[PDB]
Amino acid sequence: MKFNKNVTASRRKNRKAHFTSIGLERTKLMNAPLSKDLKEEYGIKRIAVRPGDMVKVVSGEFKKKEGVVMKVNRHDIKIEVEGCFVQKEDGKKINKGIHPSNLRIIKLSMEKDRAEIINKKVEAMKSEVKA
Amino acid sequence: GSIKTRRIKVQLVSALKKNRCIPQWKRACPGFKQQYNFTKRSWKRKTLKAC
Amino acid sequence: AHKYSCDISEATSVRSQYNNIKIKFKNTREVCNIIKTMELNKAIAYLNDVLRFKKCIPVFRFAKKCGRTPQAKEFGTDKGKWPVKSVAFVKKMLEDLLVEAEKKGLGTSELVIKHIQVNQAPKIYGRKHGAFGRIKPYNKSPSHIEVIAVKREH
Amino acid sequence: MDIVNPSLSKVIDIINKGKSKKQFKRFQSWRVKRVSESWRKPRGIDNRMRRKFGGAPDMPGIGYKKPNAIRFLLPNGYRKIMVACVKDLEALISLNSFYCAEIRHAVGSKKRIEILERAEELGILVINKEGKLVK
Amino acid sequence: SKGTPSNGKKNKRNHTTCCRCGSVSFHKQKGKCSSCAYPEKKMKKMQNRKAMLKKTTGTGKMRHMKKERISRRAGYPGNPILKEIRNKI
RNA sequence: GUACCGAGUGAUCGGUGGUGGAGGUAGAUGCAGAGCAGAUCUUGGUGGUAGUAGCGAUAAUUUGUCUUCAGCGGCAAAGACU
RNA sequence: AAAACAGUGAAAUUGUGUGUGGACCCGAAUGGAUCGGGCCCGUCUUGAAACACGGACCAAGGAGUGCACAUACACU
RNA sequence: AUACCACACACAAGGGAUCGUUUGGCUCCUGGGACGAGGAAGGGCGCAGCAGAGAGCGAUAUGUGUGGGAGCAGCAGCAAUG
Ligand SMILES: [Zn+2]
Repeated sequence: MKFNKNVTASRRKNRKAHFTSIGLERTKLMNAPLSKDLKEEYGIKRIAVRPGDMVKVVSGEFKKKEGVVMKVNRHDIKIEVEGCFVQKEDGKKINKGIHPSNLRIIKLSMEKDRAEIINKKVEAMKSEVKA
Repeated sequence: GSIKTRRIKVQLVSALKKNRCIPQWKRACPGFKQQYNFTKRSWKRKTLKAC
Repeated sequence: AHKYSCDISEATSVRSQYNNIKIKFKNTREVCNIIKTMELNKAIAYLNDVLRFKKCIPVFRFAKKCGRTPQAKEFGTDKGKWPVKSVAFVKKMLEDLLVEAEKKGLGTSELVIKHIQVNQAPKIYGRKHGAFGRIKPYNKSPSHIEVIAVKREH
Repeated sequence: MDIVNPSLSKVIDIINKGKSKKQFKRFQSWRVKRVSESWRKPRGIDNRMRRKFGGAPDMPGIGYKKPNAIRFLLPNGYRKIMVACVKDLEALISLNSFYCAEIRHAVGSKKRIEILERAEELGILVINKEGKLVK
Repeated sequence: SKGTPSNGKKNKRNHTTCCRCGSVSFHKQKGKCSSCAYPEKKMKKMQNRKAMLKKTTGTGKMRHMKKERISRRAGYPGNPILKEIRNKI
């Protein structure tokens, strides 16, 4: 049960809040679980998927496959994974997008600011965990 | 006619730049849903009231 | 894809269909009606005579107040007509099926027009101005067409 | 399906051949397409059917009601009960002399198999037995 | 006659664009606008509630009024170079 | 939603075979914006009449030739008109 | 003013094919000619099949409701 | 009635009812009740690499500072020197 009356439980309101999200709230939509080993290598339980990271598909047509993330579509919430595609009548191949939550991370791309992003989150935990 | 005031001329100039179809590249954009520009006019079918 | 209005085998038949054609509906079905069950070479010969005013199309359903004519006696009626615009279209359509027949490896002979039908397409709107400040409709009535010809068993 | 209630076997044909096939169509439903066939009583001031002139059709009423014993009886000599569960057949265990079961349309294939198996061992007649499960 | 033939003579134009309201309703001979009463200081009485709500605050852009509300929310902080003047006052 | 078949004096109810592609009832009670043929009813869609009535006040048009792809369109030569 | 899903896709109305009839309904039948009975509904009116008015056709919408105050009945 | 007119059924047309769905409306409650001579409210005109309408913004028409951090929806180009 919910006892805070400032938070809404309306279906109409929850749905609008989802689809009209922007900025950091949009980034929260692209989160995926880490594998059991990585959850010992790092403190975090889940992270936003980025290009170059390595993922196992755990639901759908392409179940059991593994591959590298090629692109991240923020407007239509989908991820393109290397080697997951369909062939047209022409023989031409189109990558099919997968929803973030159907993936699981196997190796992290550590290019750019990723190491600082991870550090910032670990500290935020401990700050309140140790109190 | 040939004699015009400055105020009448600016109204004609603005009414002439607005009278154009949707550019052909916009139709390819993922989020774009318009078919035809409903604000297009013809001198044979409407008056501007520039007077 | 198109669902033709009846069931005949793909082997031993040839087909065509067109949509929204801009020949006039009522004129076209009077043409189609008379060439049903006719042999294809006979059909093409007959339609050539209509273009030259040597033979006519008889009329039976869309026929009120029509003119009487000695050429109609060949079909046991008095009433007939010469709808040039519809005849030119149907003639072209039939000639193309002989190309298809030849290319497909049937004979150019013993082909008989087994099925043919016309349907109404949606109206194209127009206007005419009348007296006392009124406006009245002035629309156009196009058509859709199907044909299937088959080889006689004989 | 060719089955009959054993208590009525030597009588069922007399019963069936005795049932009326009269229909009570609404007045002038034959004249305009906007009036459906479903019965409504005419209430006009001039109306020839309400006033019961000879040559107009007949109106419904209590005189046409069937005898209390024959009423509701299917042509196989049983009355019907609707079922949708295995636990429904359990009700018929005392009544199987006069009543039979009809599985509701929305029950799907996998479940129908379980209903029919139970019907066989309890000794209950099911009239939709073939149903969708012919394939 | 009073119908079609009299329509041919209708080539003069009594109203032009008003400089206060845009509405092509300034009567040149009377020296007055029929929408907004220019050149009188106050705006005209509008005929009914339906017609007046079409020209109320919030029907346009409200540029200044929106900024003022944001500044009030923030506590009127001013330009940060000049904090010392603010603090003294 | 559509064909058939059964049950009821009747308002209506049930099943079977194709189509459709995600929700739905049976019993007892509660609240109502709760049942249509009509109002020169309101809105939207479609017939018969009908390939019919009409489409041609004014100076007028013919021949060749190219396009057009089938425009008395353009160009030459005549014939007219304001 | 109109205009939701690139779903489902009714009726009016049209073409083709196959059957049955010559406006149609009720009662009763034949291998087959048909026999008997029936004027067009709604409405005002002493009185309508009317030379009384409304109605070309189909879909969808479309008319005894809420509150206050006394009241008789049924139920607690 | 060979071909017209009517009705029934199957297939193709013609129209948008029905059922399933909804980032909209309405009602009640709680907060708020903040404009202008330091030029308001309202009107006009300009500003994009390809740009009509609408949105955003004023010739500084995506500038500065703080907190964050991965892409910019099409095509060509940009981006941890943000
Ligand atoms: Zn003004």
